Amino acid sequence: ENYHLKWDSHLTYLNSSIATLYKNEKFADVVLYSSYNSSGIPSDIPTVGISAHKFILSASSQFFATMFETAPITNPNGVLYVVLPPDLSHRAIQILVQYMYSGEATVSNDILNEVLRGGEILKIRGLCRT
Amino acid sequence: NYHLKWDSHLTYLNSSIATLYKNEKFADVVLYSSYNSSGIPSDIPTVGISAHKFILSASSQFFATMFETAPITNPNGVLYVVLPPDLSHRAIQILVQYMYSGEATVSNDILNEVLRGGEILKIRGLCRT
Amino acid sequence: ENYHLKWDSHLTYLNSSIATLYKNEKFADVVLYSSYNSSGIPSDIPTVGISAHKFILSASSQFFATMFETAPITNPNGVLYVVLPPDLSHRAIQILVQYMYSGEATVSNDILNEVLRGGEILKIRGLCRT
Amino acid sequence: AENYHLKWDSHLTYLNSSIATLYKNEKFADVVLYSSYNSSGIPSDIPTVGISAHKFILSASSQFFATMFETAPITNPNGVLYVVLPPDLSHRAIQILVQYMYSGEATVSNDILNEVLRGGEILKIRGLCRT
Amino acid sequence: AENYHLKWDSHLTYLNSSIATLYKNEKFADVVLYSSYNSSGIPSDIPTVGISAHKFILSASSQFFATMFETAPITNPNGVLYVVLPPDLSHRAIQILVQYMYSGEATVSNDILNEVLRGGEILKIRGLCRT
Amino acid sequence: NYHLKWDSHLTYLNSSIATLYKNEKFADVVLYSSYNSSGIPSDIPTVGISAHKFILSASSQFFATMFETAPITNPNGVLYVVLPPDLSHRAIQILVQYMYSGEATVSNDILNEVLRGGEILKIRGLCRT
Repeated sequence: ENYHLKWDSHLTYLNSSIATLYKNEKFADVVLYSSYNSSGIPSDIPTVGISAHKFILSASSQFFATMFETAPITNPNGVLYVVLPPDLSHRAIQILVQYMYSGEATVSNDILNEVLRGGEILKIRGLCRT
Repeated sequence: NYHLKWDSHLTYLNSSIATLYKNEKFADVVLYSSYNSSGIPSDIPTVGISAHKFILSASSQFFATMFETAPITNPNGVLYVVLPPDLSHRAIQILVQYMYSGEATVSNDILNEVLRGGEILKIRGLCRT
Repeated sequence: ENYHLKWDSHLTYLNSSIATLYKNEKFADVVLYSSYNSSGIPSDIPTVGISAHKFILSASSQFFATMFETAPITNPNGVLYVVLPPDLSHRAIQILVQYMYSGEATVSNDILNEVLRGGEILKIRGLCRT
Repeated sequence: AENYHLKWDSHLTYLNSSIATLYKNEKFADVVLYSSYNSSGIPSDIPTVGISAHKFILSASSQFFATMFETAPITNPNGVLYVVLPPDLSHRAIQILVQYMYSGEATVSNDILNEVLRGGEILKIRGLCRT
Repeated sequence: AENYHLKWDSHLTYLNSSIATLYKNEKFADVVLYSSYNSSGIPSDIPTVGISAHKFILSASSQFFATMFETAPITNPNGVLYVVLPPDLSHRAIQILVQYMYSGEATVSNDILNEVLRGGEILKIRGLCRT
Repeated sequence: NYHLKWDSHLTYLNSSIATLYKNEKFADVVLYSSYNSSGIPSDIPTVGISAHKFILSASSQFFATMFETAPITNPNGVLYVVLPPDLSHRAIQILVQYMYSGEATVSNDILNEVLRGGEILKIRGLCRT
């Protein structure tokens, strides 16, 4: 009494499509701000806001998940701005976002030591001890 | 320099997007049907189906161009998309199931409605190219 | 003692102010994008949807009323965005709105069949076939 | 080459009937009215309760509110406007004037009529105020 | 185990100083005050200069705003909230009244004095309102 | 020319700010611990702590710069702040109580986490400059 609409290639077009959101940023709702506080206040008063998508963050990081679930919700259809621990440089946050969007990132020899710590504190899957 | 990766990103991501269909978290669009609310009685219009912009954009060329040509430039607001009358509320929900999980079991009676709607909205995998 | 007050010319002034309302656009809180997709839009410049007001829509369209009163997720305050079926062009929706505001629109015969269909789609009083 | 007046006879009656439903309902309200109560000869300002109203009706039915909402611009879609009405206006008088602009008819107790009529003169409401 | 007690007695001084500086830097402001008038009904200057203020001081000083924010029929989560005060307060008077709540002191010309006192009375502002 | 006085301004005001320590009324920023790096088995133990922007900018050189440097270009958004790894939920509440009310009593075991946080957050009376 039923037919079945299979589609083998769904996941593959989903993979290619999502990966662009690391680059075209369309439908972004989360803006991540760095707090490294490197070399004085006046250099980056308009701090560069990293664009991100809530669902990716919740999927890849437990810390973002428990946040978006239990956090006090104020604007359900407006942007959220989040500013990350001062231990994390802006390039580190960019690498982490890339890794959360591709699952596969390259990192300079002088940023790996920090990205691992960021992932551990952000409980990003693939970077947690847990 | 170092290359950082882990074994299985797509499995967890696919599992997450799978539930996103039913946990309805983070929705950004609302889908309504002009199709007959049981006909004359007007009793039961499609109250609305909440969805996610990035999925309908990724898997439907109609919805993608809709979201590109119809910008919600305000700081806040949810897109109330009213679809053509071809799409009964059953058809809309099944097609959204398909745009999420890449699969949909379909009852025989609505086959000619869903196979139609998929081409109407050009959902990849349903639409004939 | 109990007392009574009334205004005779209330109705005419009110309705005439309403007629001008969509022209001056004051207090508009709905935007009706028109996805007519004529011959295939290559994601060109935005269609510039029509401004409208919720109270008049819901007082005229039996469908817009339900859409506005019970949307599963809603914008709490301020402008709201609707995009209409591909059946209805920007000109038709523009005429179809003026009709709901003023009760009459000098529709052209050449698009009469699109306006007449559109009324049933939005179940607009005066046009709805029921 | 030809045109037609697509028209409805009962639009005016249906619409007026669908607007008189508003003030008795919170639907689509976009302004909230307050006042110094004048509850006991000396206003009681603590217990004030906002009265939801609609810009599109106040602006047409009274001139004071029109220039208010005109010259107090809406700088954000998410902005909600509250109006602190003059102290001479009690909540009940404001309660009725909120009806008067919608229903076009009101019945009042004589003990407030002399403050409600003055309120009409202040807010420059059609029918009540001179022009 | 020890329940050691922290303090620095100059804290409240710095808190007050920061609030006083808040008055003129206007950062983190979330509520904007307008003054109702027909004066701006002419092409020369239609849009009123909306005064910025902070929610927490208004409720801290004025119980009228305290209620206006504690309970209201509708509200916004995070967007700035706009209020227009009665026509009895000119822009100078409302600015002075904001200063008084913000810092507890002010200076007024005698031609400003009466209007400021009356407006503060209606706004239930501590130190001006009599009861 | 004339002058206004309100001698009870501060005392009334101070009481009306201590109260804000308890309730979200007028809250502007949310502080989240990140302390699980300490080895805690939990997934996430914390739920965002509510705070008011202007107060933290008053007491903290770290926050006072931060809320200035975070643009919040969207006027209808709100700010979530992830505090450093070293600061637990318990310790931050003591730090905020100190920030909001000028006094806090801290257990000897958390003493070296509240005091440590003070320099990490450059909160005056705990920071060394």
